[PDB]
Amino acid sequence: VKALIRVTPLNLTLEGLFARVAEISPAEGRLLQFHPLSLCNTKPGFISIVKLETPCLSLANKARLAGERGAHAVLFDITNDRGALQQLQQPAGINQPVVLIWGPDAEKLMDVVNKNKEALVKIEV
Amino acid sequence: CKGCLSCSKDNGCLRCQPKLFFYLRREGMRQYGECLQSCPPGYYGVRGPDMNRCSRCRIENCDSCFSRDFCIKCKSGFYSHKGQCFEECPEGFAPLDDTMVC
Repeated sequence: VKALIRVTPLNLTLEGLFARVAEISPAEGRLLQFHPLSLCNTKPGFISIVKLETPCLSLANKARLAGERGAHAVLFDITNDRGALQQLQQPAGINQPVVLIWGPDAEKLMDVVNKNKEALVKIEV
Repeated sequence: CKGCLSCSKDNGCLRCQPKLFFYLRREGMRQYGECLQSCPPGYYGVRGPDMNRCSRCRIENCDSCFSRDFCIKCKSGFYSHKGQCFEECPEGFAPLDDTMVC
């Protein structure tokens, strides 16, 4: 089950994959990067973007905590760990949707954040 | 990427050397890790479960923390006593001639 991702300042267009652990739906919000160790133990209405390295919590529980901290949706950049996708197939019924990305799409997304020019992000199914 | 053991350009420092303190520096959209000699002003050191980390200094009218219930330097114009800061310097001892210490 695929998903569309779009980005504009106040442009980019990417693709990805929903996770079976969460509930699939659209979402909108601002783009905020989060460190993997941040999600352990900012104003709301944002779509988090977390680049996973190759542990504090399970990825599901990391996605759980992200939503519980006020996140519209969880974007996992899994370029450096493709095995993350396999371990997000088990259903947990997370509310906010968990979309996965990698490759030049993920590279592009992170450069927009790297540029430090504020921008909004949306997701369609 | 300075002071780390394992490192990424996107996440900054992932793991630290035992000698340094881990700390997530925010920058609008960006958030990258840092390993530092000591915790930055307004934070005190905490030897966490896996990592040496930095917790926010939350004492009444204190500006710099050594620990959770002990203050290094108070809000300018407040008088320090046993790691606590007071405007109304208490009845234990009076303020010293010039320096702000009861």
